[PDB]
Order: sequence, then structure tokens, then C-alpha cells
Amino acid sequence: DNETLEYWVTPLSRRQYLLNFDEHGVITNAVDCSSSFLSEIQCKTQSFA
Amino acid sequence: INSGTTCSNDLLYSNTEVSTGVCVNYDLYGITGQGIFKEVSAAYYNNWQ
Ligand SMILES: *[C@@H]1O[C@H](CO)[C@@H](O)[C@H](O)[C@H]1NC(C)=O
Ligand SMILES: *[C@@H]1O[C@H](CO)[C@@H](O)[C@H](O)[C@H]1NC(C)=O
Repeated sequence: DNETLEYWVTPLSRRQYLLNFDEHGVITNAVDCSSSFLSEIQCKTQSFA
Repeated sequence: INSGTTCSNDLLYSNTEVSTGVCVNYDLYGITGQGIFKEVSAAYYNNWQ
């Protein structure tokens, strides 16, 4: 039937994110504050734009 | 501390009504403060929030 198994694993660590909570209370966006330079600006102004 | 269900039954009072509109001291399940309640129709509480 052309089916596949899949299990993706990545490690965890303690780190700081900026989470966006929408009108209903659902996390809709996130940014890892130390992954790039744009994420530095985004976590600094606390804005996704 | 001051949130949860492992309460100390040493000091005891009875459960009162959530009286809306007047400035009151509240002890809501461990949370303490002063304020004014307003009854609202919310749809963002899941079975864990
Ligand atoms: C599975 O993939 C092959 C690829 O050549 C195709 O020919 C075949 O029809 C596919 N079968 C099903 C059940 O999807
Ligand atoms: C102010 O007083 C009125 C009448 O005494 C009462 O109905 C109202 O709830 C009070 N409001 C506050 C905020 O205490």
C-alpha cells in the first residue's frame, strides 16, 4: 500500500522562547530567542513583526 | 504556595458566594487579594485550565 513508518527525535534543553497567544488561547507562533539575529530583534522588542 | 488543592484545614471558614460588583477581599482556592468581580461568558477554559 506505499505506507511508511516515521519517528523523528530531537534533543531538548532549557531555553527562552517568545510565544504568541491568539484570541482563543492557542499558541499560534513561537520564536527561539537565540537562533538568529532576527529572533534577537523579535525577542528584544517582544513583537513578531 | 498559594495555589492548588493541598490545603491546610487548620483555620476554617465556610464557602461563600462569588458576589459581583463590590470591592471585596477574596481567597479563591489559595489565591488572595482585593478586587471587584464581574460575571462573564467565557469559552477559553479547557479541562485543565
Ligand atoms: C504503490 O506505488 C507504486 C509505485 O510505482 C505504484 O505503482 C502502485 O500503484 C502503488 N500502490 C498503491 C496501492 O498505492
Ligand atoms: C457603590 O455603592 C452602590 C450603592 O451603595 C452599590 O450598589 C455598588 O455596588 C457600589 N460599588 C462599588 C464599586 O463599591
